Amino acid sequence: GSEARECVNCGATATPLWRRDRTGHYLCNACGLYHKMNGQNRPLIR
Ligand SMILES: [Zn+2]
Repeated sequence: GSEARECVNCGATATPLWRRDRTGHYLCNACGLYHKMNGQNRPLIR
């Protein structure tokens, strides 16, 4: 699978708009919210 992009955080490949950061990643939307206010990386689980 992995058709569209894969959110480096949750793998969400159905986001409305991707966005890379200093690491050039591709979060889906809420996974970057932390880097926006907290600035740190997102924990998540895998
Ligand atoms: Zn995500």
